[PDB]
Parts: sequence; structure tokens; C-alpha cells
Amino acid sequence: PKPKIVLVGSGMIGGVMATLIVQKNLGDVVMFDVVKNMPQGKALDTSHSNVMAYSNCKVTGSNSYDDLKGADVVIVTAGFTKANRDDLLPLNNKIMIEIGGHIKNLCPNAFIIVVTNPVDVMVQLLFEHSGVPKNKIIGLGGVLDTSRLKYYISQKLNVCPRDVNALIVGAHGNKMVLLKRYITVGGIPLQEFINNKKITDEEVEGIFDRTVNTALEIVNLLASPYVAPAAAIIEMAESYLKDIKKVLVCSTLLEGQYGHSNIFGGTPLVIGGTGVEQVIELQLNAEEKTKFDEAVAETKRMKALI
Amino acid sequence: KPKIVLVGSGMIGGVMATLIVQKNLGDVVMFDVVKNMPQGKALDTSHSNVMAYSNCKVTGSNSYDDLKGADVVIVTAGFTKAPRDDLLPLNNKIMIEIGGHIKNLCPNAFIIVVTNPVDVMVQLLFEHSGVPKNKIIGLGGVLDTSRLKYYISQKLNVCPRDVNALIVGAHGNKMVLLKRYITVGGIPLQEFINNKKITDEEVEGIFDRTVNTALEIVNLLASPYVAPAAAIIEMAESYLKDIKKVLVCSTLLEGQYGHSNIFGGTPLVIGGTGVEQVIELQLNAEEKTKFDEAVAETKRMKALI
Amino acid sequence: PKPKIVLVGSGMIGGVMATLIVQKNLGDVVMFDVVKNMPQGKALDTSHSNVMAYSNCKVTGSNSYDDLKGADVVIVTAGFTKANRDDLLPLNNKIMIEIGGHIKNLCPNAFIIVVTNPVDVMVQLLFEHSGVPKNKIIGLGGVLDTSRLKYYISQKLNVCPRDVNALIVGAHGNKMVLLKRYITVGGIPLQEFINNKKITDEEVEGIFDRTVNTALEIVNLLASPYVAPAAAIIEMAESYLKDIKKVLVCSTLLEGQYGHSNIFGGTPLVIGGTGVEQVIELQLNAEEKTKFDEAVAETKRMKALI
Amino acid sequence: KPKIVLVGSGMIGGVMATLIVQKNLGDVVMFDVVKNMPQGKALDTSHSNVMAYSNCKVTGSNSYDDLKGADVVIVTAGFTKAPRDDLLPLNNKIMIEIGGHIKNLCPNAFIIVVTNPVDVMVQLLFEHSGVPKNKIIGLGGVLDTSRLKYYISQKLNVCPRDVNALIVGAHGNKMVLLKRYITVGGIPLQEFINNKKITDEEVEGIFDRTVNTALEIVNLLASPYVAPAAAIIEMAESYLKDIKKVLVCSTLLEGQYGHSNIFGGTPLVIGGTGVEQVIELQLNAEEKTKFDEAVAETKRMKALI
DNA sequence: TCGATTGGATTGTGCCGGAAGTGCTGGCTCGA
DNA sequence: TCGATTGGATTGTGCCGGAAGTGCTGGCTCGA
Ligand SMILES: [Mg+2]
Ligand SMILES: [Mg+2]
Repeated sequence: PKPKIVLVGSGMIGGVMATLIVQKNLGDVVMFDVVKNMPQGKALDTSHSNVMAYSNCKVTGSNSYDDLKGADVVIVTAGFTKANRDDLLPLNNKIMIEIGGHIKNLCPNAFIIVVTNPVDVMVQLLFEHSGVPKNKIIGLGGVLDTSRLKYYISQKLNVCPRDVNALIVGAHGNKMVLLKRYITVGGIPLQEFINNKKITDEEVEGIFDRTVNTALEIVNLLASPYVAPAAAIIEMAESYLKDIKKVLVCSTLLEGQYGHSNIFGGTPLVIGGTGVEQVIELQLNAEEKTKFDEAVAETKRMKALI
Repeated sequence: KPKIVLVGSGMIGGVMATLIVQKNLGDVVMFDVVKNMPQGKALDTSHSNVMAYSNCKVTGSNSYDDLKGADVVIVTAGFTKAPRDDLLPLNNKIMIEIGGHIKNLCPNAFIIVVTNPVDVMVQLLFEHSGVPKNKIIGLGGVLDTSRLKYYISQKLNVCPRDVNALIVGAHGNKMVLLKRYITVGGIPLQEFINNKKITDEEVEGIFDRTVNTALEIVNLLASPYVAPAAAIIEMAESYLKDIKKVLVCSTLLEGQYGHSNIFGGTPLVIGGTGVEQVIELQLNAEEKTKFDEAVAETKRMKALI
Repeated sequence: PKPKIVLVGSGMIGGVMATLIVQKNLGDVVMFDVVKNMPQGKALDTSHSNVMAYSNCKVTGSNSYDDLKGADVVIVTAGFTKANRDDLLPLNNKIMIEIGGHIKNLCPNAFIIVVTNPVDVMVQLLFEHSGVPKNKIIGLGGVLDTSRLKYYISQKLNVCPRDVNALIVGAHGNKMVLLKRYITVGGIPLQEFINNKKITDEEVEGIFDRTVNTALEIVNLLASPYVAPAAAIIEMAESYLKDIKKVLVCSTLLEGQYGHSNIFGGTPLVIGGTGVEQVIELQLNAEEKTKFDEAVAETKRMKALI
Repeated sequence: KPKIVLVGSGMIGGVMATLIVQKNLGDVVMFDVVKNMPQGKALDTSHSNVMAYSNCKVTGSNSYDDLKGADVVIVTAGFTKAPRDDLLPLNNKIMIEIGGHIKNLCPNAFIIVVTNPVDVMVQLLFEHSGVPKNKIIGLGGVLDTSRLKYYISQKLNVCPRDVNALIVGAHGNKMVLLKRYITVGGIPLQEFINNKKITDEEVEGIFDRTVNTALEIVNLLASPYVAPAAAIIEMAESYLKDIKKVLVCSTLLEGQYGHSNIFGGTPLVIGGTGVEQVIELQLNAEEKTKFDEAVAETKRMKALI
């Protein structure tokens, strides 16, 4: 009766996700990791927070892929991140193959969210080896990236962060396409605020660069991004589990949109109870489309290196 | 802990008190000139603290004395008419009375005016209460746009809150529905029109429905009060928690859109100090014409108090 | 995918329930009433509040019992309340028969919460005519009554209302059994607070009487109780829908507990995803058991008058 | 809007900052003596305002100067040891330093101390900060009882929060687990024992597990910080929103249980003025003996700073 | 013989204990 | 001919409009 959420990967992001799931009473949680005992420990700690949250989510740890059985949602964060980053692609491909095989056998009706980087490659690899329908698997990207852009704008303009809307498309990572044309504040075009000298074009460009550079900025400060990534993922999962039909930018299978096929890329989607209910194709101008093309080209380049 | 005084404990007051307890926003005084009724509603509501895990006192009052020390005052009191100018003098008197009490008892309160016609009444209460211009606003845009957003969202099959829209000028039949400023998930509505997911004609139809929603509800033998209460609490909460939401509300115009000495609906930023920013939209000529018509109607009615 | 909640009765309590369901994003709502148009109007108003709540619940009105089809939860508030109150029993019995027939045909797997008074009679009548399992139908009583007791105690002692716990059993209504022995404050027996002179036995008796008399107190003040009843009902429904397994005092079929069978009465229950998961029989002393007996006797007396 | 300063930005600090943003409770300063790290964590956390619909500033600091104007200060800084007395002098020094700064910069702040051994450290910080006795408490009972409540709830198949329990005296191996005060849905646990739904032996086993939970987690290669952070935020929130929850925390004893000049765990009421009530449990002789043992251990360690 | 999962406390990092103290390494088992 | 669903705005209350103004009733349709 309660949803089963399996976290494939119980690292930094996995931990925060389990915490938020208990806070929101969203479902039972399996914290899976190939590393022995650690996820069981994290699960034990997290389970006690049910009391403070007035929730009732079972939180367990697992080192067995057999616990994917009957999952309603599967969130994949596991994979190599440390020692050229391209060198990690064949390793993580192998991991995606393994996971895919289990999903196919044990929870083929699950909704799958992929986080492992580079996400636009990894999500397609898992799609190919899991056999799940295209409307049932997406990758994390736009919700996180746009949360950075929205937040920075909101702080310059002194408004509620959620009241800034913005779209970032194409791919997660350094080739992300920031669409200046599509930024609004309380529903009002950003350009009105630029005209009123509340923010300059220069400052906006600085905020674009900071958005692109945020992960590196956090790592250079001897931290790692996992709170905002976890919150973004849980926003996606919750939109599925509660059939909210939020418009969220995620990585999805392109079937001709933006002139590309047989590749995943970031685009606004509607996430509801049946999974991806709508794929929205933005009416990009030529320059924006060129940037999208470049993002997709980089995804393809890396896909060839598995 | 904040003190919220509801001047008027009718059906919208009831829902407001319910939501304040749900959100644990502050202690509540339910005031009404009707004897005993607000005490009864307050008693009922107070028990819901248990279910909500909250701790808000909820009391009823027939005395304006209980305005003392209010942090927020929400005025819904006043004569109503189902969807005329005859309400203007009567309700003027009420604004005078309430105003005096605010002036004497809670001059630092943040005031939200709901009494219709709201764009007139909020200015009257502003004048008679003596509060600063950044500390008093009128309900309009949050409610009207909640209707517009909802109807569009159901045509496009998306989350209602993911539609954004601005309705300005005045709260009433002359409300200015700004088609150019509608977005869905941050995307201009024009893109959905181009893709034939919705038409210009359907958008105009939804504009008409939005304008006439209170009438539509009354024709169905109901009274609009749930959404109005929720809109008011969204405003009050943005103040109490310093959220700095952009919310369209009626505020004193000081030259914006070419108008002064009058209140009108415009996007505002609501935070801990009250109205922190009044945002003037860069309207084109046609839009400005519509805004002018809305303000002209407010002025016309103001002449009849 | 989203739960379907059908409110059979769209009066004062129904209205607040629909409002709270949207606030909590708990499910789609059908506001049913035999009265034409009114529920459609209330539904239209309530639906707009989805925007303020960041929810996505469809709220519709209905004058057709056919809309019970596929209900996951059915909440019955409809029935005569106005012109001896016993005179209303045969009328409301007829209503329970009608409703029951539709549940049997259209949503036999629904979880049913009965509110129509006198609830301990009405809930059994609906049980008998709906054919639903005994673990799938309960009546409102204890959550509401104890919310009054908890609140009044909490105000005298100046603590959080939820930190007072108390049990009231037997029946909803004037024969409710208030169990002084079972009152705690922050987990601490009330008697410790009486010993410390924070509250007297006299004051406690006054609070007991006020608890019994609360509905009358509100009506005498020219109001009607519907906010707290609605919140209590939604707490019950949510415990079912989200499998929380809260301990909640409700009216349920007695099968020998407290020495009674073939009758419904108020007792602590556990409400989870399968409905009533546990019926907890309190270890009452002789005096308490006599009071329970008297409550059940009144329920039987009224049941004979349909 | 409240200012919350986290003195210590380790793993428990991270979860605290995350929860404060989720609950929109106030602006957050993540302080640490470790350079750059809290700035990075704060930057990460700040973005989650968007997902949470909140507006809490989250900044990082390596300067005690940013204590200025804090409404709440949560101290987790200090040397740790996995589940000895050698921590006592070292952490004493830290309490002195932090204390001085509080005294100078936020003397009206509400202080929550977590640094172990907490019942000693909270008293040291009390002494060196000069804050009133009702404005400083130590973490213990909310966390320990969250474990006890959870384990019992899973044996009886009920909602974890519906188990109530008191653990008093001290936060550590001498914690006093009061079997007589356990309830389930308000019902004495003894009734469930009588019905054989759970046994006396299983309750003693769960007591043992509760005492040793941090060790159990560490043996599983993890570190307890999620539940501790959640407990701390429940305390802080009861202060910030004036909820008046009954929460077991370490507080200055002034004759309660026969002890003075020492802090110990007891049920408290936490509201807008701080500790509004210190509730002395009416313990029997055996329970009192256990309480005495807990306090005697705190005293023993206090002698070694 | 020789390395140790896609994770991590304070430190590093196959695990486990002792030492030092804003802080890692020596001595061990398991199984390829 | 004669009453009007288990609900309700401001008032009452089958519905619908006008009047008066912290506030109801006159004139109508539908269908038993
Ligand atoms: Mg490793
Ligand atoms: Mg009727």
C-alpha cells in the first residue's frame, strides 16, 4: 500500500534523499549499496527520525539487488566519480548494465530516476538495458541547474526563490543551455527588471556562469553538492508518486524534438502518475538551437566511449 | 507569537481561522459585530489544534478592544451584495469605525482589506487608520489569478501552480487580464497556442470565465469563500514569515501607470516590513488603456461614498 | 493513481473536509449531495485553492450515487439533523440503506468512515447494508471527543495540545466514557499534575463535563461544530491512505470485547493501509466497564427504533 | 526573521541546515573552525530553498563575529570519540571560547548544546556565556526516547510517534529508562505486556538496544547524525514557534530530584520565552536511585575538566 | 601472494583498534 | 392541487429576484 522507493546508491545524495523521504512520509525506503553494512547503518539512524517527523516509513539497508523486487520508484546515484573523467565511462556503463538487468527482472514497472554522471549518457544506457518504457525513465538535470539560476536571481532581486522561473536545457554539465529569453520573476519577464536597472546584463551573465560553475565552486570550497541534488530528485519523485503533473526539466528520450533522435537530453517535461505525461519542445531560436545541438553532440561523444 | 485579528467572522473568516491553525501561523481573534457567533466558531476551530499539531489560541470577540497588539488585521466585515453603489456609503462608515480603532490600538499592524469594492475600501481604511502606505493592501490579484491559473492548468493538464499569470488594475469586472504575461512551467503561453494545445479563443473564454467566476459560483447556489480565504492567508503568511513572494494586490499608486491618490492592483513583494517593492509593469498602449479603465471605475465609485 | 475520496454529504463538515483534502493534496474529491447544484458550486470554489496550496486534486460536485464508482475512501455525513431526535432514526436508516446498496455495487473495496448521528448506530446500519468487511468501516467519535478533552487540559496546563493524550470510549454522544485514569501530559500521568496542584480534581471534572457538552456549547453560541469534526475525519482518512498506523479511537464492530457483540462501539484502533489493523481492548476496571455497558445499551436502544 | 547560528558545521550541522530550510524556520549561519567547508555546505543548502518553497538565507562562516544577533545558537563543535575523559579538558576550552562570544554578541539567544558529554558541557557553556538558566538546554532525551519509541512501535506495529516514553537523568550509558512511563496511543504499556503483545524481557532488550544505539550504528560503519539533527530541530522549532512541547532535555537542577549545581535530563516545556516549565517527575525509590547514578556520573566527569 | 565495490567518521577509507586532539595508521581477515 | 432531498448566502432556505442594509419574502416552475 505504501510506495517502495529503492535508492541504488547510499552515498551523500542517497542519505539526504532518505532523510527527505521520511520528512515527507513519501514511502518505504531501501538504501542499497554494493558497499557492505554502511547502508544498514545509515538506514538505522534515519529510521529513528520517523518519530520527530510524525511519519511511518520503513527505512532499511541492503547489499542485495534482489531488494529491487516490487519497487515503485528506483533512484540510481551509484557509480564511479573518482580516479580524464571519460575513463570512468566504461566502468559506469558496466554498472548500468548490471542494474538494468535486475530492473528488468525484478521491477519492470518501476519509475526510474538516473543521477549517475554524465547523466544524459547514463540514463540512456540504463534505458537500453532495463527494457522499461521511455515514459518511465528520466535523468536529473534541469531541476537542479535551474534551482541554482532561480536562487541567484532571487537573491539579487530580493524576492522568493520559487518566484523566479527559468529553463536550462540540452544536457546536465558544462554544455547546459541557459535560456535568457525564458527567465521570469513573479511571472514578469526578467528584461523588465533589467530595464528598471534592478539587475544588469553583466550581472545576469555572471549569474549564468555561476550556475554553470556551481558544482566546481562547492568542491573548491572542500564540500560536495548533495543537499540540493537530493531535494531536486525528491521533487521529481514526489511529482510522480502523488500525480502532481509538475512541469520539470529532466533528461528524456528525444524522438525528433530539437532535430535529434536516439539520444537523451534535457527538456521541460510533465511528471504525473503515469510517468512522463508530456514532453514539451521549446520553440528555440537559431542560436539557442545551436547551443542545444552542441550539448547533444557532447552527450553522443561520451556515449561512444563506453 | 503573532496575533492575527479577523475583523469579520463570516464564512471567509471561518476558513481563514481554520488555515491559520493548520499552518500554526499565530493566535487568532475572530471578531464580529454579530454576538456569540464568533465565540462559537472560535471554540470549534480551537480543537483542531490537536489534529494539526499546532498551538494557536483561537478566541471570539464582539469588542474592537481586542485589536490591541495585533500584528495582522484582516478586514472582511461589511455589507455585501450578490453578483451596486448603495454599498459605498454604508461600508464607508464601517471603514471609518474600524480605522479609528486601528489607529488607537494597533497602529503598527499589517492590514489586509477584503471588503468590497476592495480597491475603494482599502483606500478609505488607509486614510482613516493612519497606517503607512507599505502596511496596508487589498485582496484582488491573488484570487483572480488563482482562477485564471487553475482554468488554464486544466486545459493543458499541468499542476495549477505551474501556470503563472497577472491580473491587474482592479478587483471587479474591469480587472485587467494580461494575456502577454501568461506562462506555463516558465514557458510563454504563446508557445502552447502555436502548438494548438490551446487557442486564443479558448484563452479569451477562460478570461471571461475568470471575470465571472463569483457569479458562476453563486448561480450554483454556493458562495465563494474557500479560495478567497486561501489567497488572503497566502498574503498574510508572506508577511509573517518574510517570504518576499511576488503577489498581485491593491496598493497605493504614486504615479505608477500614470495614476496617483488611488489604490490599484499591481504585483508587489510582500515581506517582513510589509510591501517591500511595488512593481510597475511595462504595459503597452492597449494594456495601459485597460488599466486606465479599471482605475477610472475605482475613482467613479470613490466619488459616491 | 491518485486516491478517489467521495464525500457523501456536502454540508458544513463536507466543505471543510474538501478544503483540508486540497491543503494536504490527499486525493481527488467528489462532493456528493442529494441537493442539486450546491455541491458543484462548493467544488468549483474549492478547486481554485489548489493554486494556493501547490496541490493538484480534482474537486467535482455530484448529485449522482453513480459517482461512488471506484472510490477508495467514502465519508458519509449526509442525513437528517433537524425536525425527539429518535424520530430521525427511521429516516436516516433509509438513507443508510440507499447508500449501502450503492457501495456494494460500485465501490465494495472502499474504506468507509461514517459521521451521520447517532454514529454508533448508523455505522452498523451502513455496515449491514453495504456488505463491506468489518475492517473496512468505522465511525467518527473518539478522535473528535478526545480532541476536546486534550485541548482543554492543554490550555489549563499551558502545554502543546497534541502532548496531552486521553481516551474516550463506548459511544459518541452524551454517554461517552471519559477515562480519567488514562490521561497523560507529555507522557506523564495527569495525577502528577494534580498532586503538584497545577490542576484540581474539580477542574478536571469541569473539563470532562465541558468535553461532553461541547457540541451544545457551540450550538448555544449560534455556531455549529464542523471544523474540528472535519479535521478529525481527515486524520482518520489520512492514516488509512498513507498507511500511518496511528492509534485512533473510533467506532468499530465489537466481537466480544468489553463483553459485547453484534454492536459497534468506540475503542482505540490502529488504522493502516488495510483498514482497521488492530482493535485494542482496554483493560477497564469494573466502574469503567459499567459506563461502557451503559453507552452500548443506549446504542442498542436507539438501534431498536429504526 | 529568526537568525539561527550553527556553531559546528559537521554532519549533524548539515542535516540541521537542511531541515531548517525545509521548514522555512529562519536564516542560517553555518559556522566552523574548518576553513571554507561551511561556506561550501551553505552554498549547496541554499539552493534547496527553491525545491522547498522557502526563503532562508544560508551562509557559511569561520568567524565568531557572525554570532551577532543570533536568536538561536546550536553548539555541536568539539572533539569527538567513537563509542573517554580526555575530551573533558579540551572541550572545556571550547565551551569557554564560545561562551565568551555568546556573552559579547548574542546574550539574548536561546542556546542548545550538543557537545559531548552533553550534561557537563551544557553547564560549562551556561557558566561562561552568562545566559539565564531558562535560555540554555542540552540535547539528550528527545534523541534517546526517539530510539525507544521507534523500537517499541515496530514491535507493536503502530505509528512511531504514538509511543510515548521518558528517558531522564543523563545522555549517556547511565540514561534512566522509565518503564513505568511508557504508553502506546495513550495506553499504559503494561496493558500490552498483559496481553502478551510484548514482554517485559523484550522491553528490557529494547532498553539495552536504546542505550547502545550509537555503538550499533558505528559498528555498521555509519555515524549517527540524522536523528540527532531532527531532535535538535524539534527543540529549536518548539522555541521559535512557541509551541510549548513537552520535551526531555538537560537543564539546570535547582533541588529537583534532590540535586543542585548540575544539569540533568528532565521533561521541560519549551516555548517562546525558553524553558517555561521544568517538570519534576514523581519517581519512586528505585527510579530515584537510577537518577542519582546518572547525575553522579555527570559530577564525576565535571571534576575532570 | 596481494589487493580490498559504486562509501565514510575527526583523521582515511577492504576492516578494526589505538593515538592524538581541528586530528591517520598499524595490524588484521577474506578471497580472488 | 400543493409541496418542495440528507444544504445555504446577509436575510431564509424547492428556486430566483428585489429590497433593505447586521439584513426575508413575493412570485415562479417542476412533478408527485
Ligand atoms: Mg571504496
Ligand atoms: Mg433542505
